[PDB]
Amino acid sequence: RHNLSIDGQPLSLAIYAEPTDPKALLTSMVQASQGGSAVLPGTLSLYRF
Amino acid sequence: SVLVISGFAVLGAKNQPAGQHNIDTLFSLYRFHQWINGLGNPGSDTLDM
Repeated sequence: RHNLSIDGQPLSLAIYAEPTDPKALLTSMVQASQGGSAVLPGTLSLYRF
Repeated sequence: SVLVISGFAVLGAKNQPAGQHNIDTLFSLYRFHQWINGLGNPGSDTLDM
């Protein structure tokens, strides 16, 4: 009834659908907004330019 | 830079106050970092948005 031979050996070859390959993992540079310095009013020196 | 300036609201937290340091928030940080890396070159733009 279970499709075996007289000895119990199976009569139908099975299948399992081999796992799908390796996987690629990558890294990336990340950038963010950056500001600059400010300028203040200047002092008046005692010396010439 | 983005996470700290935003008060860690970008990362978020489930039912907890954001910005806490523990194994759960570190785990969330690790998974968020993996997502950013996988985005590729537009990763910086996606983070900005």
